[PDB]
Amino acid sequence: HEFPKPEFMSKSLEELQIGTYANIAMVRTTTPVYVALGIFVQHRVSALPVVDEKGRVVDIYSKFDVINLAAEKTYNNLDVSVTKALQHRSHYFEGVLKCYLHETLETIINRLVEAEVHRLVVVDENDVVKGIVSLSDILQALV
Amino acid sequence: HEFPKPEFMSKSLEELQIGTYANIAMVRTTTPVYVALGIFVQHRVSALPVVDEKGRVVDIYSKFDVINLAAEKTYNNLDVSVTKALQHRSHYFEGVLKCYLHETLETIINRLVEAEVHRLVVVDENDVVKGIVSLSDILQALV
Ligand SMILES: Nc1ncnc2c1ncn2[C@@H]1O[C@H](COP(=O)(O)O)[C@@H](O)[C@H]1O
Ligand SMILES: Nc1ncnc2c1ncn2[C@@H]1O[C@H](COP(=O)(O)O)[C@@H](O)[C@H]1O
Repeated sequence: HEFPKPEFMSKSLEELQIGTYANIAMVRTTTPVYVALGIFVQHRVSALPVVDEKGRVVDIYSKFDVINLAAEKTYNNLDVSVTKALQHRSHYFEGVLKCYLHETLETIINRLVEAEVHRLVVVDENDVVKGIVSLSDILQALV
Repeated sequence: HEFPKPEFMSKSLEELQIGTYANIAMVRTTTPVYVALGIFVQHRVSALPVVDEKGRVVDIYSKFDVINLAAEKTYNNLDVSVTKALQHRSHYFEGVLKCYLHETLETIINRLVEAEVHRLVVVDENDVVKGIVSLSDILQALV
């Protein structure tokens, strides 16, 4: 009773039916942090894909990013774009932002662990949002 | 419209009424990972204080810790204690595990950001659990 079972690890996200693929809440690179703050508190989601003018995912903005902004010693207000979080980290260029439905659970779990991130955005061939896979999604499938 | 407002940052957790102080789900240092996995999926909480034989908090076990276990290349099963997560990180010795009600939001936010952790356990003078403060708790108060 290996954990995880090898047969699970070799299956794809699509095969295991892992992730959320409807009603995804997301923002734009030009969205102010106040908009994200309001979504997090009132809509109750943990992270928001951030898309460019073409609809392509370039970041994911999380509750922790807001707290990190709050801790900055320099003066900020909430009118700053969510892209200021990119000064702290680049999920995009580290290859720990996106995934595809055909990737295996082994690949997804290793990518999450590589950068200690808690979700990935599932995208299409144009880097447009199809869904989100979070640690909760993976745990549900493991049981 | 500084973010966060300085008057918020100077107030304590108790003053701002931030955190969960009832119905805290928690485990022991001798608890197997399978028990934690079942709590995470069925009880739907994000992290679990881990307490020793005296009831004192010595770690906090999170969904990410399970995923980190899953990614280990060595052979594991779920009968291993939750304390195996301590091979990867020590929240305790880094001083990023616990907090007190009288600490300021500035102190709490800086401690969360220091180690990039998403919650702290609120404890008493004996390191026994009183509650949990997570990023969601802090955001609710910021709005
Ligand atoms: N931006 C989002 N929009 C919709 N669902 C989301 C979003 N972020 C996470 N989820 C889903 O919310 C559930 C809980 O995720 P987690 O908050 O990370 O515990 C999972 O099924 C995620 O796939
Ligand atoms: N082990 C736990 N038992 C009870 N409440 C918890 C626990 N962990 C987190 N919470 C609370 O669950 C809510 C959502 O936290 P978060 O999952 O981190 O978004 C917050 O009000 C936390 O204080």
